[PDB]
Amino acid sequence: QGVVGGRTRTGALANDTQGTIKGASLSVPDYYIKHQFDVGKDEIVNSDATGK
Amino acid sequence: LTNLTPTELLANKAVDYLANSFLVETPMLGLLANRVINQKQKAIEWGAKVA
Repeated sequence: QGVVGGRTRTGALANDTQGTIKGASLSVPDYYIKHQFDVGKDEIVNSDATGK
Repeated sequence: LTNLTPTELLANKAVDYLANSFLVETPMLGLLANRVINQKQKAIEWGAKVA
């Protein structure tokens, strides 16, 4: 935040530091939380009408 | 799946085929079968001219 500075009521009309707003950037990362699995098409059919 | 379908959860429904092809020919029984006589008595009496 900027500084507040005082001057005598009729004094040097000065300039004081302003707040330094800053840009923050993240990225939706280029990495995955993933579950990779393979199912043989037999196991889908061998256990479609053949599952308890 | 590779692990998500255990053997014990797979029913393995069978072909409705029972395989008894055993000896069932009874031709000697087949002869003289549809003419079996069911007596109310335990004995069978009949004559025989022997001379």
